[PDB]
Amino acid sequence: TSEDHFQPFFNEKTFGAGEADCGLRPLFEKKQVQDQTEKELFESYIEGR
Amino acid sequence: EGGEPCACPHALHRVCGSDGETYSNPCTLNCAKFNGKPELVKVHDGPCEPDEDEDVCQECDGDEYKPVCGSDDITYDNNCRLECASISSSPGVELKHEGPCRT
Amino acid sequence: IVEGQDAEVGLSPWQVMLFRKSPQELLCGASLISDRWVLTAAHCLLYPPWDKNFTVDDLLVRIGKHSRTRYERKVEKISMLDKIYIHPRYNWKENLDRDIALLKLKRPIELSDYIHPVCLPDKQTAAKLLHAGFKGRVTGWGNRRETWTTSVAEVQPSVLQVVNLPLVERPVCKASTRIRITDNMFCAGYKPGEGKRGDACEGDSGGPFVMKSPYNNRWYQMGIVSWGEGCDRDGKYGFYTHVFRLKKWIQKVIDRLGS
Repeated sequence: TSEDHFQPFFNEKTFGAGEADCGLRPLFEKKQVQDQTEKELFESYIEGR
Repeated sequence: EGGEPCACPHALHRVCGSDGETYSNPCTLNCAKFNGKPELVKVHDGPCEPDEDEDVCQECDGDEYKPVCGSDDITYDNNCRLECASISSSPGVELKHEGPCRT
Repeated sequence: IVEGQDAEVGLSPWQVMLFRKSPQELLCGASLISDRWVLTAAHCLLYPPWDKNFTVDDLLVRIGKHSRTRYERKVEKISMLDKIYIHPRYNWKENLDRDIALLKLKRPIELSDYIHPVCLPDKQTAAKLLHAGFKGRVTGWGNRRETWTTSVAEVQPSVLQVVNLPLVERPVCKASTRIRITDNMFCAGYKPGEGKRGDACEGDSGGPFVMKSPYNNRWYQMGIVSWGEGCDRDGKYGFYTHVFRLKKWIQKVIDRLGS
């Protein structure tokens, strides 16, 4: 289902419910909270190269 | 050496080494052989000593008696008891019908 | 998972656990892509060298877990499998090339604060995230140390574990091993003398190697913990199934008339 902005790739009928609202954790992303070591990743998006 | 007899999948498939020790899977059991223990052989799948068979269902305690019959014909105290049986007592069992098993 | 720290509650809503029926043991880990589809590493189900070819009647799935042993009633959902789909060219005899498999839950599960699917990466997403030096996440209930009871205390985690590890340049991955690396697999880890450590270990197979797109703030699964040479060894790296390359095949399976 094309939600407010996502790009679903599989057919909801054969795939099932998910994709549209995927990768957005209910306990974190949804509540704008970060996890303890999360930032480590965002920090490598530079010094990595 | 040269990185080959120890490269292995990271899957669990415990076996009991002849040296009385448990090995993560038959691959590591072999790698050990190729690093000093040529005499090493397997004996039986499963860890040498059984695991600490604990209280997995520990959270169903105090549940009101409300029996339901599982697909295994075992009348369980309540749903929770049943659900938990599926990962321990009766691997994969499931609710046949509410109330005692009809016998 | 070697050299990591306990996970938080709700950190990996897609972190599926593959549990063997008899004996009641841990097999590997997996990921959730939809309410009914689950993704793993083929070698968890089919590995001839171990006289192993499991069918649906040989295993159960467990989602929404934290403690790897207690039946967490309040959140844990147990499932039966309807179909198993192993990749047709899974090279188990030489180097586990195309070490992948799809699983269809016999009955769609309910999402919640503890159950959510990971997004599969698209071409554009594969472009910008997969770069040597960039970090991804591995989580699992597998061994914490190498040789079963190796040095400090027990080697099994009580709760889920996590480590953040760096993608490595292909030449370094190829140089580190004497096995035929392929284009369907990347490696990750910290170089020796780089200070940090951490790696996957026996029990993590199938676990998600995730990355967080800054573009949309979502979590994507680039790989699948596959194989390696020992856990957390110096000069060696962990090898993961390059998921994006095989995406064409998942699409085929799921959309070639599932239901």
